[PDB]
Amino acid sequence: STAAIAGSSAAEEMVALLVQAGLFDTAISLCQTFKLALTSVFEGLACKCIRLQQGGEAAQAEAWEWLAANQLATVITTKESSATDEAWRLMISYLDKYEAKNTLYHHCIINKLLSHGVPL
Amino acid sequence: SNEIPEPLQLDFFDRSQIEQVIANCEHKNRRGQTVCNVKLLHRVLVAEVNALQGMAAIGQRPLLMEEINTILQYVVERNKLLQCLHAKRHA
Amino acid sequence: DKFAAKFVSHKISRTRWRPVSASSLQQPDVFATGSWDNEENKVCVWATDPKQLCDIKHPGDVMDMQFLDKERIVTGSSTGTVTIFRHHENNQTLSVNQRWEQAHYHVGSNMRAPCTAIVCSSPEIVSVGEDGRINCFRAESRDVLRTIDDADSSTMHGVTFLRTTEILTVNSVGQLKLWDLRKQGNDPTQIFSVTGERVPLHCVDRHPNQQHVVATGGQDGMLCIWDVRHPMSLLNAHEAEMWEVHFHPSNPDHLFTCSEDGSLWHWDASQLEITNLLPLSVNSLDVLGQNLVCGTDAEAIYVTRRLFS
Amino acid sequence: MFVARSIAADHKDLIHDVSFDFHGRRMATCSSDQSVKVWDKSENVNWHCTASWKTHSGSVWRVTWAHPEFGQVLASCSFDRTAAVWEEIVHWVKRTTLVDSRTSVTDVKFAPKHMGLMLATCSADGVVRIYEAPDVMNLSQWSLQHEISCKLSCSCISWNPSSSRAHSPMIAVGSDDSSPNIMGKVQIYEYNENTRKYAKAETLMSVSDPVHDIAFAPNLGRSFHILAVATKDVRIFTMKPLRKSGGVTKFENHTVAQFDNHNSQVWRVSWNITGTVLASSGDDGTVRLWKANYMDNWKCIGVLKGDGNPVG
Repeated sequence: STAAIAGSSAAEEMVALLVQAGLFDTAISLCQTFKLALTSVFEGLACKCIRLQQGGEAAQAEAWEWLAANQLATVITTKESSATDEAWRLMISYLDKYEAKNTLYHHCIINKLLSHGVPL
Repeated sequence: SNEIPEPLQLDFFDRSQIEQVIANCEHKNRRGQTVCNVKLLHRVLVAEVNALQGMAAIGQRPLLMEEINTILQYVVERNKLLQCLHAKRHA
Repeated sequence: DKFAAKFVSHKISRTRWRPVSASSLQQPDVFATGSWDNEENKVCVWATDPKQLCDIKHPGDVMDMQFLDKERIVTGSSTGTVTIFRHHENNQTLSVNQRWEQAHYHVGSNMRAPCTAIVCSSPEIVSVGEDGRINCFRAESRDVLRTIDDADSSTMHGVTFLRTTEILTVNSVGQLKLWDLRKQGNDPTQIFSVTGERVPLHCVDRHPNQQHVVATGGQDGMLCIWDVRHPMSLLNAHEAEMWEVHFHPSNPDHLFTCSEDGSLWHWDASQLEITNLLPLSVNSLDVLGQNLVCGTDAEAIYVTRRLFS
Repeated sequence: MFVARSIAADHKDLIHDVSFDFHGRRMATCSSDQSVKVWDKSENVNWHCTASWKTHSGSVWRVTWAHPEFGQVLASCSFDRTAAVWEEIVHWVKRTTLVDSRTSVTDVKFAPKHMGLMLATCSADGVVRIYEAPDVMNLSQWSLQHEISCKLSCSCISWNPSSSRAHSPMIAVGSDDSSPNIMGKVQIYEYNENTRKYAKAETLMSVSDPVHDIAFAPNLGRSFHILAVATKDVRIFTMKPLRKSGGVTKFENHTVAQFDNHNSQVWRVSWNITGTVLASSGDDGTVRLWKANYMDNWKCIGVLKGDGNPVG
C-alpha cells in the first residue's frame, strides 16, 4: 500500500513511510539529498531502541533482521549483546558518520529515550 | 504404488534428530490420525528457528524459511500417502 | 587365552618388532615400545609374559617409532627432534647416535612443533610434521638434504614411500597428496580427496606387494581402499576414530585396525571375516607372521604368539 | 606427598603477588623493584624466566590473567591510578592504560568469558568501573560502559563464576574503610537487563568489620551461592535466591561458618578448582585449609610453619 502511495507522492511523504516501516538507512540518505534534517531518522532509531529495552521476543528477532538490512560496521562475539544491543551500536555508528549540529541529534535522542524513562 | 521422496537436507540441524519430531507429528489425534495439526506443527517449526540465535551471520534467514516450507510439504505428503495406503487396504 | 597381558606403568603409544632375516628361519622375538602422556617418557625393548630387556629416557614424547635396521631405531620426538638410537646387543644398552634438533619448527614464531610421522628406506629418513615441512635426511649426514617448506598449511599426520623418491602424505583437512622428491618445486603432483567431506585422516598404509593399493583411516572409523592409479571401496567398520591400520607383511590378505573404543579388529580376505581379538584405547599394533603385539592406554602390553591358531 | 621446592627467585626486591594461568603452566611474578617476570614451565617441572620488564612507578597490587580463548592477555593495577593491558608480539607490549579512576585502583578482575572481555576496576573513591573491549584483535581500544558508585572505599571485587542464564551477572564489592559504626561492608550488585544498569541487590550487614578480601565459590549446579569474606575472622555465607520480574530478586542470607582459629586478621581467601577446599592466610604466618565433610561441617585440615615445614 505504501508502495502505491510512494508511486504518487513527494520527498517528505517518502521519508515518513520509510521511517514507519523501519527502513532507516534509506531515510537517512534521502534526507541528506534534499538537505532535509536528520532529526526524523534519529528519533525513529531511538524509538526502536526504547521498544527493545523493554520488549517481547518476537520484536527482538525482527530487530535482528532489520539490522542486516542496515549496515553493522563490525562483528562482536559477545553473547550478552543480543539483538537489542546490536541495534544500539548501529544507531551510534550512523550518528558518528552522518553528524551535523550536535545540539539537534543528541537532543532528539535523549528526548525520545525519555519516552517513559530510562537510566542513561 | 508408493512414491516417498527425498530425505531432509538440514543446514544447521541434524537429519537424524528431525525423526523425533516426525514421530511427534505421527501421534494419533484421535484414531488413525497420524497428522498432528498443521496449525501446531507450523507454529512449532517457526519458533524453532527463532530460538536458534541468528547472530553475526544473519544473512541466511530466507534460506532457513524455505527449508521450513519444504519440511512441511514433505510431512503433509507422508501423511497423505499413509492415509491412501490405509484406504487401499480397507478396499 | 592367546593374549598374555603384562601391565606396565606408562601408556604405550607405539609397538614395533625387530626386523628378522628372511633367509634364516628364525621367529621374531624382540619388539620395541614407546610411551606417551607422562612427565618422563621412554623407549623400551621387550622379548617374548614379555620381559623387558633395555630402555632409555627419551626426551619429550615418542610420537612415531620405526626400526631402521636390526641395530638402529629411529624415533620422532614431540619437540620435532628426529633421533637415532644404536642398540648394543652385547651390553644391552641403547645409545644416542645422531640427532637433528630443529628438524621441525613452526614458521617464525618461537617454541617447538611436533613431529607426527616418520618413514624409513635405508638410508633415507623422511619426516613430516605439524608445520608444512617434509624434511629429508640421511643416516650419516649432519645436515638436512632437502626441505619442502610450506608444503601443507594444515598439520600432516602420516607419511609412506610410494614407489621410490615419492611420498604419500595425509593432512588434517582430509587430503592425500602425492609428492615427488626429484622435482625441485614445492608443489604436490596430485591431491586425492573425498568430494564434499573434510574428515581428518589419521592413518595410511600401502599393500606390501602391489604398490597401487593404499588403505587409509579417518575420524569416522571407515576403511577407505584407494587406487593411486585410478576411493575404490569405502568400508564401514568402527564407530570411532581409527588410529592405525597395518597390513600383515608376510600374508597381506590379513589386516589389523585399532580404534580408541578398544577394539583390535581383524580383517581376513582369504567375504571379509571380521573378529575382535581383544575383549581404554588401543594406540599401536605390529604383526610379523604368527606374532602380534599391541599397546593400550591402560598401560598394558598384549602379546600373542599363536595369532592364527 | 607434600614437597618443598626452592626456586631461586632472581628478584632484587620483595615479591608481592603471583598468579597462575588458566591451564596451570604460566605464572606472573610482580615485585617491589617495579618489574614483572613471566615464568614458564617446561616438560620437566623446572621453571624458567622468559620475559622481564618494568611496568609502573606506582606500587603494583594485583595481576590477572585472562582466559586463553582471548589470547595471552595480562592486567596490572597500581597505586598511580592506572590499569595496563599487556600482550606479546610474535616481549610484552602495553596496549592501553585505563586512567578514568581518580583514586588508587586497588583490585582488577576479568569478567567470566561468557560475558566477554570486560575488565573491572575498583578504586578507593568508591567507584567500580566496568570497561569492555569491542574487538579482541585491537586491544588498545577500551570503552567504559558501567560505573557503579558504592559510597564506600572499595577494597576487593569478585565476579560470579556461574554461567547459568538464569543467574544474572553479579559482582561483589567490599569495603576496607575502618568505619566505627557503619556496617554492611559487603555489597552485592546485580545487573538488571530492563534498565541496562547495575543495581544493589543485597548488603551483608553482618560484616561490620573491615573487609580485606571476598571470593565467590563455583556454583557447581546448585540453587544457592557461596561467598567467602575475609575480615578479622573467616566467614562463609549462603545466598539463596527467593521465589519468582521488574527488579532485583531479593536474597536470604545465612552464616554457615565462622572461623576465628587464625586468632589474627585474615588477609586472603581462595578456593580450589572445584570449590571444596578454601585456604586462608594470616598474621601468624600460617595457611589453614578448610574442608567440609559429608555432614556439612567445616574443619581445618592443614597448618604450615614459617620455615616452610608443615605443622604436625
